[PDB]
Amino acid sequence: VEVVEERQAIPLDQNEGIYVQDVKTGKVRAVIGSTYMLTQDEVLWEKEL
Amino acid sequence: QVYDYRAKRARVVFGPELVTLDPEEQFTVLSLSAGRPKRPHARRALCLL
Repeated sequence: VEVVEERQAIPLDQNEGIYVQDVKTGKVRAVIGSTYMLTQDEVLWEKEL
Repeated sequence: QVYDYRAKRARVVFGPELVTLDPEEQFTVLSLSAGRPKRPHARRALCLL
């Protein structure tokens, strides 16, 4: 096995979170509330107002 | 008065008691009609008398 990248802490509170996307199926969703490190496939997704 | 985004709940207070906000709580700022005579937006303040 070989290292790829180091996930870092992503502090979060109630009524706060970030958009993310499931690359395996393209599933964007907005995680919120409690602090949540990204899983193996999820990646940051950008909002467009 | 101050509204709590976290509890999704407003709360009001008056008299000789200092306010102590929760982090998501926000002041209900109030525009006032001030100026030497009258003016729709002058001396804005949350401290209604």
